Amino acid sequence: GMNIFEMLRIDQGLRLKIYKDTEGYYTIGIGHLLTKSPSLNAAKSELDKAIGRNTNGVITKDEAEKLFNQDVDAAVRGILRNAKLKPVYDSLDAVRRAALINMVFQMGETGVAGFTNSLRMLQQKRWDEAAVNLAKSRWYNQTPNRAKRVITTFRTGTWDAYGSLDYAAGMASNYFHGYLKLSLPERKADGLLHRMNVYEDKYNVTFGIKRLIILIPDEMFINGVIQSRILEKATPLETQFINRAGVNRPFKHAVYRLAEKVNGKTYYFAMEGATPMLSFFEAMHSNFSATWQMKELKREIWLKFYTHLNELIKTWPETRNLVELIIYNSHDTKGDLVDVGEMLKSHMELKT
Amino acid sequence: GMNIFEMLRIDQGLRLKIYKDTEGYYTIGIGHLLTKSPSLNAAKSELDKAIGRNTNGVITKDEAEKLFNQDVDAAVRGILRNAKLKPVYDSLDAVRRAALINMVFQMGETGVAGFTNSLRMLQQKRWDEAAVNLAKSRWYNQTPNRAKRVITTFRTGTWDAYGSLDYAAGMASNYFHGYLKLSLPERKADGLLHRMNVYEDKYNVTFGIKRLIILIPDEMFINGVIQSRILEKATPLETQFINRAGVNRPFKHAVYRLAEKVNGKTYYFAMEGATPMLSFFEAMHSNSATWQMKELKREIWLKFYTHLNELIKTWPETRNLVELIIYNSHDTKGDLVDVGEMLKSHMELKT
Ligand SMILES: Nc1nc2c(ncn2[C@@H]2O[C@@H]3COP(=O)(O)O[C@@H]4[C@H](O)[C@@H](COP(=O)(O)O[C@H]3[C@H]2O)O[C@H]4n2cnc3c(N)ncnc32)c(=O)[nH]1
Repeated sequence: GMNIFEMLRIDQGLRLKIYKDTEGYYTIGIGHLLTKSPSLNAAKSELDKAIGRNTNGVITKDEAEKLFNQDVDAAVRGILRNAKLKPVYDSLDAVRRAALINMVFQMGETGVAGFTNSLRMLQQKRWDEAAVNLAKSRWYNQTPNRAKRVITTFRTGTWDAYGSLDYAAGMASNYFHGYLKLSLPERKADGLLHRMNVYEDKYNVTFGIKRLIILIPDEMFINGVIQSRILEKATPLETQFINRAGVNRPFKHAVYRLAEKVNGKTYYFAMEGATPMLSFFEAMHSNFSATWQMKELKREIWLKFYTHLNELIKTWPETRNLVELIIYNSHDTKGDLVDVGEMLKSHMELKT
Repeated sequence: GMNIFEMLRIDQGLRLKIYKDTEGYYTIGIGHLLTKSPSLNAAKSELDKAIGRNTNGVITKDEAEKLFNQDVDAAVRGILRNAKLKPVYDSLDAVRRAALINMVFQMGETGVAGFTNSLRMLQQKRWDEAAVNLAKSRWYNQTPNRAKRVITTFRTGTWDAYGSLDYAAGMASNYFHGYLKLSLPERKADGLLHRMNVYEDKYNVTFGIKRLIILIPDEMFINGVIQSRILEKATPLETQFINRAGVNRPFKHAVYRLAEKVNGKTYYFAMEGATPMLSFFEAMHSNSATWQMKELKREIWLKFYTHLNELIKTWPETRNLVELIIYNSHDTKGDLVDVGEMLKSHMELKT
């Protein structure tokens, strides 16, 4: 997944070979200082003594990880001893503490202690106020890319600002950029709401909610189709064509309708299963044999996919009010398969 | 992102709460025996001694990974002290060493030493012979799934048996299972080759390559289109409809043709860019282009091509249906590369 190592590999960068930092000092891995000597062989001697073998200037990714956590433990020790930094650290969460270790590695302890007013707002949990003040910082001007991510990590307490670099978040990002953000927002005279308005006027029907509903069950659909006792498949929305990767690509959204009246109305729904999860389920079934180890990993990817997808949809105004994510267990507590048509009927009743 | 910890998390399993093994002994993490005492609080105190805090039976993934690396360090010390295992371990690279340590975690140090013939070919770096020899063992019979992944690690020296849940290899897996293998092979009387044969007969044209060409540039298409001075867009292939997660999904392929004849013939090509890389590039540009991210871009870009190419060749339904073209968007001079000249050169070679 995502942790402090992957975060600082983004902001600082990883080097499996010896390099020089901004002050010309020999360094390796993620900002692990070897020596202040201009001698390259003296830097190799310290590198060999730190790992236990004559690496001759090249180390493994695992060895670079075992150097980095030592520097994290050593940086925490100094943070706890520094009187200007320990009260902010003690009241911060681990994700925000990891963000607090981030600027420590970049500018040092004295530089982080310079932001006396921003640390005091983080200590008081005023996440929005210290986000605005770090934007005005000189550290923001020198590194505009890195300042935003540490700010958002302090403001949200999540790994959102570091994009999609693991398997789960990347499935949501490709889902988002390649389909949701691409085809649903109104662009030119076309878009999701436009297609639904043309659909409602053509068939004289009413959509229960004017959003694309995405089903994210923990298990793929039985027989690969949406199984329901009161929901039937209807004519899809008119296909919209969008140039994508050299193809005038057709994008189609399926439409289903309740076979039973709710409040005297037949409700339609533009909806679909979360097909990335289906492609993930299919890929996993071909490589692994459904052990308890895989079920935990599948559910872990399953949850992270929804959380990152829901975060991407909310942060972008073009898609904030266009998608409805429904994540659920395919079986109820009694063990029976959940009827998505019943879920939609109940949702329509709970507001009308 | 795959390593020995994530490998044993696949094969053996990670439990963050104190549990009891097959012999009724309290265990934590990935098979870390805590104590043989029936006292649960004795297991909690022993776990507190190993972690360094009042866990009371529950630990985090980082603590369990740190505890697992200690168990690996102890297993390596035992392997180096074993005269039967030390020579092969010294000769093996880091990845193949993890496959050896995987077996020690499963059957113990004395069990791995019995593979005398098997350890010899590994020491002499005969990977294919060692992979065949290991498949004959009883260890392959009791636990076949775990053995095949360890044997492939000995055979290839990579993490290809386990790394399907990494970003690049995972996006290639979704790209392969959810699109390439889904819609290109021939189902009933439909598929890519059928659409291309219908296309050649309707328009009386000839495809230069009887495959779907997937362009993998290191940079997004300019204005989202394929730029070329000798390629031009033609009528696309007829759209194929496949039911997919409740949607009658359309699968359409664009067709391009060479603007100039190659020995009197105009050659057509079904081709498109790699949509997982386009989304990845779009996401990288939103979250700027420092050297840290430029190396990470090329890293995922390279790993996506290699794992997608492996999946295409592994399955016979797709082995001769896809043509992957990975290339730098600019030459050394800095000029933009015309993808059509690459295809014209491909055509001029055997025609
Ligand atoms: N109802 C509806 N949903 C659509 C349509 N097009 C896409 N979706 C969704 O967007 C996701 C991203 O697809 P992508 O084109 O950006 O790359 C995909 C994906 O990486 C991989 C597996 O697809 P899937 O798991 O179903 O995720 C896709 C889907 O959920 O293969 C790529 N892929 C799938 N189809 C194509 C295609 N025609 N051309 C190129 N790449 C494809 C839609 O039209 N309707």
